[PDB]
Amino acid sequence: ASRLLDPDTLVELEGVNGEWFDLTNGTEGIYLATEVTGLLDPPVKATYEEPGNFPGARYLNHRVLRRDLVFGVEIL
Amino acid sequence: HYDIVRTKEGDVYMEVVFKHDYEELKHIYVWANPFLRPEFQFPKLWVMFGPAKW
Repeated sequence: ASRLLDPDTLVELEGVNGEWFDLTNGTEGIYLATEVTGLLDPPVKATYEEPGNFPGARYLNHRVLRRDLVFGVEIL
Repeated sequence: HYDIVRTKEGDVYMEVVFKHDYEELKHIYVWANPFLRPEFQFPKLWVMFGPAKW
């Protein structure tokens, strides 16, 4: 089959004063740039312990960390 | 005693601390007269002469 991949994805920011930015269409002259880390799953720390002098390790706990999100905006 | 410790990096463990059986001799007192009431202790010192082991 033949197909253009043009996703429906809309990205908007609402600021601390209630002003808005469309980062997809750029009607405020601002666009999200080609580098994003920290969308999708948040970071997790998983903790394990040694079972004494025996094979492997045992699961203790896991914790979701803060989401550190790194991106750029292109400003015309 | 025993400690249950949770560290800031997430390790949880138990530590148990023991004293050797020698510690009994620190919780035993040599009475001036073992055979009498503590209300009446004569002679005033326990004193014994002999070979050190005995």
